[PDB]
Amino acid sequence: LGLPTEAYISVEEVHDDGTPTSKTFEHVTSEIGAEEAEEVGVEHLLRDIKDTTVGTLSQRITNQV
Amino acid sequence: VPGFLQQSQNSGPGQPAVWHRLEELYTKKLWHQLTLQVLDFVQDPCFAQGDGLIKLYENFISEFEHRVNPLSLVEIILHVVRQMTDPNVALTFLEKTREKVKSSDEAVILCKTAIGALKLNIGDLQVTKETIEDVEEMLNNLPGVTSVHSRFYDLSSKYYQTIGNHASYYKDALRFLGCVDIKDLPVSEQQERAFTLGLAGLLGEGVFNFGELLMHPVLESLRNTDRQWLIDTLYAFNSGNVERFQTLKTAWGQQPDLAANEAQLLRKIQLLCLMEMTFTRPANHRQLTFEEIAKSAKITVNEVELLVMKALSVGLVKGSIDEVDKRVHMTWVQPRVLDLQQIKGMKDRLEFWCTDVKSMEMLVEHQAHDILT
Amino acid sequence: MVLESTMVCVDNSEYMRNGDFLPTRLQAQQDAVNIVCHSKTRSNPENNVGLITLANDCEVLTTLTPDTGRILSKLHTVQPKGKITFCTGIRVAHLALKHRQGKNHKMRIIAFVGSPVEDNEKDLVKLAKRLKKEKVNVDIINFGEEEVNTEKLTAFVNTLNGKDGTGSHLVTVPPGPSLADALISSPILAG
Repeated sequence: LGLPTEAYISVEEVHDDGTPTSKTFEHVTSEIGAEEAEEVGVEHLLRDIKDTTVGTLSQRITNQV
Repeated sequence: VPGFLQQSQNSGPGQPAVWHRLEELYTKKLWHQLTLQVLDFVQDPCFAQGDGLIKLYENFISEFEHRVNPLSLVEIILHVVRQMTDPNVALTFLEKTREKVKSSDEAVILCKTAIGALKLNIGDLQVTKETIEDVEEMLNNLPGVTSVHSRFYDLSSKYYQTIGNHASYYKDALRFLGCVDIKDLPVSEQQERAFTLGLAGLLGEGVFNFGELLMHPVLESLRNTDRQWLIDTLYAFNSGNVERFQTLKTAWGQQPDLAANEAQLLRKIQLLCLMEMTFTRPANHRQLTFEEIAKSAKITVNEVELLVMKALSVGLVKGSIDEVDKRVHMTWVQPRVLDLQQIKGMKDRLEFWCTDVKSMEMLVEHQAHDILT
Repeated sequence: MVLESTMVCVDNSEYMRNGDFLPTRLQAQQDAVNIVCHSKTRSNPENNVGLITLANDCEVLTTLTPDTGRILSKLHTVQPKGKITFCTGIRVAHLALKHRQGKNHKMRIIAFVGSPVEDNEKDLVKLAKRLKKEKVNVDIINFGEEEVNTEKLTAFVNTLNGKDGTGSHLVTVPPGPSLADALISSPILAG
């Protein structure tokens, strides 16, 4: 159900708890974008299902549930 | 070349045998296989008084060496300076070595640390502060080498105890533990360095987190029954027990450096009492009355006001004060450590919460079947 | 010739910088490669060379490349510092062969062993074991004056060539300042 794109960036800080060499990734929010040319193909490629009449029906399902 | 060993060969049992092996390594022209044994040559002398004369042999090789590893070289030079003990020219010697070592992996860091040691028992205002801050080359640390990390932090470990600020000592002395130290040091030292670090804990201005030091895997384990007052007091602060602190003063070991700050210490535990008192109360009530706070910290009612502000000023608890019904609201007590049982209880609060969110999911999904897909 | 691809395994250990041969074992190494890479080429006008460091961990400088000058220039700035991890060293060269150019090139890697070697046998046999499974022959060249005859690789090389498996051979050099020169002739000659 979740988004299949996790984007991490390298951040450095050394401490006495984990290990003498400390360097860990920090997460950055990632979302799927869209360009004018790509969107034309992407929506054509689907032609499968769309939340038509995007009103109270999509919100009750696209964000609430 | 060989002449020197002739006069230096009569120095102990088996000494001439070692040199004969050493000479052959020189003949082959390699140095490293001749470089590792020298470290064995520093601990050899019981008095280590004549080992400082090897400089004439190193002088020719060391002057234009640029072939021996500087990290070993700084180790080798620093060992000779031990018995030399005429600092005036050692600095020139130590400065001499520094100018000749600028390898990619900075060995000057060890050389700079040696500078402060030469300035050990002299100067406290700006004698070393200039060096130590400059010594902070650790940008481009590439951590893992850590050979100089132990030395640097040890040197810094002595500055802040000679300036009297028992806060930076905790901040840095902790860094030493966890470095290449890998513990397993002299047991006497191990207990020696736990006492000094622990006392620094309950003497600072911002050191309020007595949950990691108390459970520190290194220090507070070489003190089980030799002097337990320090460990008992640490448990006293972590529990915010003023009563358990006023009845242990009679068992205060090493009273100097801890007895002088009789009000600073009491203001530290006193602050924690209001802390590990909001934690105990469930989030629902959290209505600490003025009297209920003074009794638990041994203050009069007409003074608790300055205590709550002090806690809020540092940023350690959050809330508001209502001096009409004599109440103090608390909304956020700084998180602390929970060993293994309050964490099990934390699991319960997630089970009682995941199941509640689960129910509210199917409720919408069932009563909104038409509006879906 | 025979469409061969060699993946050089350079050494940069800290004890490798002592000049017991002539210009320290850094130029001695650089001259050594020059007399092999060019020798490695000039037979089939489609060959391939890659230099890999045996430093503390995975340190690879140049990948599979027909060019000749890149390796030589890339050899510089290779000042030795640290220990050598042989067991995990060949495998890194091993993968380079797997992800090669047109696979019609015969695969081999020449080793450039040196400053005191570290191994526990047994595992080395497994190290040689796998490589001998997959159409791979390695060429460890004894160098840097390791333990006399290096009787740890001795159990290694024989495994690859075992069962009459003629191929690359172990080559040693006198501890004295014997110039590298064309002394390396066992593999180049016929193996």
